[PDB]
Amino acid sequence: NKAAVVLCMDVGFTMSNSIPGIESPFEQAKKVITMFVQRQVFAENKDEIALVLFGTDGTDNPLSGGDQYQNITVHRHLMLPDFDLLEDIESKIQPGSQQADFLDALIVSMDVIQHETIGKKFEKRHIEIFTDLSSRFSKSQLDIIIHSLKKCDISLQFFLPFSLGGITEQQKEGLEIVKMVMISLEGEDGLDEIYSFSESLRKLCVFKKIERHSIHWPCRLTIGSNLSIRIAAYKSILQERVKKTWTVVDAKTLKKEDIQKETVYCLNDDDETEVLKEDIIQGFRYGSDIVPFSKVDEEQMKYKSEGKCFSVLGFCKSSQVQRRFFMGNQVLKVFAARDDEAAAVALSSLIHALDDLDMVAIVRYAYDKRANPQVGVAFPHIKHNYECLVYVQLPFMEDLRQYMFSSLKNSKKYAPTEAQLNAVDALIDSMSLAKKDEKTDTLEDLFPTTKIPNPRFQRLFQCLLHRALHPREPLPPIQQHIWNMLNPPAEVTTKSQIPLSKIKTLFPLIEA
Amino acid sequence: CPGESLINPGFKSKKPAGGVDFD
DNA sequence: GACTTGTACTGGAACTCACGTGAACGAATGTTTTTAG
Repeated sequence: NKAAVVLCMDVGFTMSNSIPGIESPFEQAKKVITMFVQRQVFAENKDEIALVLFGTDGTDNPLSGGDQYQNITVHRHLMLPDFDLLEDIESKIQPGSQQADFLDALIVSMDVIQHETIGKKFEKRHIEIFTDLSSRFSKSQLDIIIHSLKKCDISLQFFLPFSLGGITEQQKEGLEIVKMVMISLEGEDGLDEIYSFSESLRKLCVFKKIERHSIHWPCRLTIGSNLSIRIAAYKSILQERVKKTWTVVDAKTLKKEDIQKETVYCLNDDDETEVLKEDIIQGFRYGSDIVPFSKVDEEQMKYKSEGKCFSVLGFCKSSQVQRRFFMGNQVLKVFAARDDEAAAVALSSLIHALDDLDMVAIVRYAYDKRANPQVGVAFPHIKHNYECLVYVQLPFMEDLRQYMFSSLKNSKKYAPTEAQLNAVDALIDSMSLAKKDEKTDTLEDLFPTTKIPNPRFQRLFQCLLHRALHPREPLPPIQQHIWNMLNPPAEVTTKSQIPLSKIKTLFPLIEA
Repeated sequence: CPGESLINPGFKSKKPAGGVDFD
């Protein structure tokens, strides 16, 4: 569940001295650190992060010894991230003028992550090194370091100014040693685990998505009164809402306890009398009158059912169920009961039969006793890795609207000409968002909308962070990358420039 | 117009719901 | 010119429909901590 992350960073002089255009690695590492801190702060995953620096003038480590383990500092211990850490990163950290051996820094990181982890459970442990590998060092304690990392099961990561992994020989030696360390720890797959500052910034510029864990819903899929298969249902797709809501506070003291909310009731008399809650009964409207209907009477007459029912009313061809009739605000995914082989076999048989016959199951679904029953459609979904049923609600008789719309093909005044059709065809061809893979295998989606984070939460977190760090300044404008991700690639517009002009020429649109 | 409800003019009459009728 | 009666126009309010926010309640299910033997 929780994770402990010891962020170890370089503050040596070699970082400051660099070409101004190159954006010397100190600033890029600082930006990466800050972005990671914001992502962790605004995503409350209950993760612990500590900060270690090497190459600084001061010395504060649990282990000192002699000349070794010097010029290192442990600025932050294992504790939850907070805005104080962001403020400290922004200004309290400045470049130094000394050098240090990053192997000793790794030793100190191991020491802190092993000493401050007692008393807490951590399913994961990480150590990120931020260095340019431009400091002289000696390799004499690598085997013990690898053994300790293997025994403690602690992952490693490296972030360097260059993507490869024009450089000096010392940088090349650093590359060789880090590559050997990565290979020994994991192997071939570990080679790609050496990121660059620019690439990491490309991935850390977006706040983490709102992640919620669905709770399994057990039930029994029933076909008649003799066949029953144990099943578990999860919520696959639903509209996501902010976990936290705004709190009303008084303008001056800024406290929630100094404001109260309550409701009262009155009559139509001029005196504006008041009545108590218990003296109020619910009623309904029947035409031009009001029919009293007490809550107790409603419960007595209420439609009573038996909860937790997943019954197969029948089987119907897939063509008879249209996507436009889907109801509800959720999609359910039904698997076999966990650790149940017979249920898995039965569900697999049903799914395969439905897929082979091209059929879907019209079923009755009720969440619990006090949940209104629903009629829905369950259809198969077979994939190499997994197979399961997909349930989506269906409409009742009252939910269908009978609206009449005039025909467009039979119209004599709204019939497009051949040139207009050709222009529209050219526009559609130019603005295609799917490209064939050299007309060989399949299609590729140029603008996949399922991988775009919701801009609403991004904007909310951006504004909250800006207010936290700058209490006085107003809110900023929307970030450019949000607009970039909310728009298609520029190639589409470049291709569509001319067809749009042709359509404008051919179609006389006038605003009335 | 064919299939027009007498009770509510302008709305096509809705067939009564028969439920499930096995073939 | 001032008042009274009658007709016509019309811009806004009321009402209905639909969606979104925030809260309470029951209800459940699972998970963590405390106490008894």
